Amino acid sequence: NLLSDKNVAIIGGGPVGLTMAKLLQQNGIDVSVYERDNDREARIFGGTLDLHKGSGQEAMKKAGLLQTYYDLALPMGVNIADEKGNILSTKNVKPENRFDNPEINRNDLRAILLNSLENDTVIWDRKLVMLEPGKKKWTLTFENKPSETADLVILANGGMSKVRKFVTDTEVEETGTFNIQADIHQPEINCPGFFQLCNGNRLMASHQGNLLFANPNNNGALHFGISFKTPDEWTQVDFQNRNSVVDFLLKEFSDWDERYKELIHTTLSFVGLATRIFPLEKPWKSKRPLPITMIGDAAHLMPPFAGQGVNSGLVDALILSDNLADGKFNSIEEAVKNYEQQMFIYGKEAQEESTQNEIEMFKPDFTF
Ligand SMILES: Cc1cc2nc3c(=O)[nH]c(=O)nc-3n(C[C@H](O)[C@H](O)[C@H](O)COP(=O)(O)OP(=O)(O)OC[C@H]3O[C@@H](n4cnc5c(N)ncnc54)[C@H](O)[C@@H]3O)c2cc1C
Ligand SMILES: CN(C)c1ccc(O)c2c1C[C@H]1C[C@H]3[C@H](N(C)C)C(O)=C(C(N)=O)C(=O)[C@@]3(O)C(O)=C1C2=O
Ligand SMILES: CN(C)c1ccc(O)c2c1C[C@H]1C[C@H]3[C@H](N(C)C)C(O)=C(C(N)=O)C(=O)[C@@]3(O)C(O)=C1C2=O
Repeated sequence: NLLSDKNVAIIGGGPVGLTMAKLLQQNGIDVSVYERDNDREARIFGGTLDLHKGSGQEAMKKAGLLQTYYDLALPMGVNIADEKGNILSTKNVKPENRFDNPEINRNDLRAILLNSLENDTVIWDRKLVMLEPGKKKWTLTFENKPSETADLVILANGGMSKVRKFVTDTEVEETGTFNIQADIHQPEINCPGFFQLCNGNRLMASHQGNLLFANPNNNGALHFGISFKTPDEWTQVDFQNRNSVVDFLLKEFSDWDERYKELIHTTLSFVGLATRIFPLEKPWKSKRPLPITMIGDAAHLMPPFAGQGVNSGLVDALILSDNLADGKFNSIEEAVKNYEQQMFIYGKEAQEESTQNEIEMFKPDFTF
């Protein structure tokens, strides 16, 4: 055990950081997770996640959590519709595929992971602001909270991580598309037409450079996403002002059936976010003052257009913890290096599929 008298600090308790903690902890490795969120009941904004066979489900299997993911997750059909609300295609989940990639709510998934860990593995209300290599141990600075030390830092703190410099100088880039996401509670009441259009399935529609995506049943809330090429004029919409978002969306969707509009009218608040990528373009720094690495979105943030986001992040966790558990390597540095080499290959494959899908979707005639 390379980590025998040592401790690991995982930065970020997202699905990836928590899975990592779990895989380490079951091999007797001393690990803490430092998480920005105030407490375990903070709501996680966003849609559902789905775990794939051969990747995310493998990580959950190794964690002893796969059945638990199954119990909480929900297989979903997919309806493809036009802007007029015609159903162009309906694909239901066949009994035999119910386990392929059922949708799970992000708080549900967090709860499964947190529960699997020993008490006080996760330290809440810990926003890592700075890292500093000492002689043997990293010193870790948390906003308005005591400092901590660790022999190995694993950054799992998401695609906007600000603390990556000791691993790489690569920066996040905007890919050119933009996403507006929102929730509607009691959608059966609040967007009845649209809710009926989804009819228990996820829904996707495409028209004139505007893509709309919806999951009508994220623990009872409807989550939708509207994606388009970032307008040249952008910024000119303020996401704190629902009126300017509504104005923009109604103009973009003026062509769409009234049920889609009702969706935009009824939404209380929208989150706007530019699609981004942390490109696995150049190798990471091969000289590092102490052992440090990155997994999940911190390592390979990619556009959310291929479902590869969480799954490749779960694989990282699986590959890194395997490496770190086995006296298969001479040093933590070697265990990390070997993990990073593998991740560059499947990571880069996932990024290319995300990028390619993103391009393919936003061309003049896209048809799902
Ligand atoms: C709009 C959108 C839709 C998406 N849809 C999908 C999808 O359908 N399927 C899919 O696979 N992927 C999707 N993705 C990506 C997916 O959500 C992430 O890949 C997934 O959550 C795994 O990421 P992670 O654990 O590596 O990082 P995150 O989920 O981002 O978690 C990072 C964690 O670190 C914490 N943190 C951040 N800063 C600090 C700090 N300084 N100190 C301590 N903690 C910190 C955060 O609070 C968070 O808990 C989507 C992304 C976006 C933006
Ligand atoms: C073959 N066996 C009778 C059946 C029949 C119908 C089923 O729907 C299922 C099984 C086996 C079990 C294996 C169990 C196992 N475990 C007891 C939790 C298990 O770990 C697996 C697995 N793939 O490792 C499952 O798929 C599993 O979670 C599962 O989803 C099953 C399952 O869905
Ligand atoms: C159609 N498109 C190419 C694909 C292909 C494979 C996929 O696995 C997926 C998509 C679309 C994207 C839509 C994105 C959307 N957005 C870009 C984040 C989105 O808002 C939703 C949603 N339900 O609200 C998704 O389903 C979504 O997260 C998702 O899970 C997708 C997804 O899983």
